[PDB]
Amino acid sequence: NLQNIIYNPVIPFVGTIPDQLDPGTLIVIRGHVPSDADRFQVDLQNGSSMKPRADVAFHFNPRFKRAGCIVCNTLINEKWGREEITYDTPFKREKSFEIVIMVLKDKFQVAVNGKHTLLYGHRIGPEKIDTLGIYGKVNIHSIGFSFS
Ligand SMILES: OC[C@H]1O[C@@H](O[C@H]2[C@H](O)[C@@H](O)[C@H](O)O[C@@H]2CO)[C@H](O)[C@@H](O)[C@H]1O
Repeated sequence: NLQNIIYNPVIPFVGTIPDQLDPGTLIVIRGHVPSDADRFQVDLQNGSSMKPRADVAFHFNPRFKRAGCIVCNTLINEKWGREEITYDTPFKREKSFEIVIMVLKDKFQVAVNGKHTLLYGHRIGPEKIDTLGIYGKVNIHSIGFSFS
């Protein structure tokens, strides 16, 4: 029902993904936003190079300034594509969360706490994702996977 569970990873976290992100796969991330968070991001990456920065197939970036939002994008050759902004964000400072990223054939479907949050169409074949990055101001209790 969940495997390869990592507990209380230090952030910034970079970790190799166990198996392939095929349709049906779930990535489950449970955590808590620190009272002073400005933003954090979950990146599904092709590799872990820092300079040059590895490509990010799916950058999921809750931001907490202003009214707060979530920005989703794809980084290729150190350049960002078209941003998809979601203004209805379930993330709050000092509040805990469960993020479920479901890999569908055509898109990612993201729900927080069991409620649908956003969709993001595949720009890179998800089969090429091999690394999970979590950066910014966030406390992660656990990361887990349920493949296929
Ligand atoms: O697109 C993801 C990418 O955004 C960068 O910041 C953008 C910002 O999202 C945009 O709304 C503002 O108007 O311009 C900035 C120019 O890049 C981030 O710096 C980056 O971390 C990613 O989150």
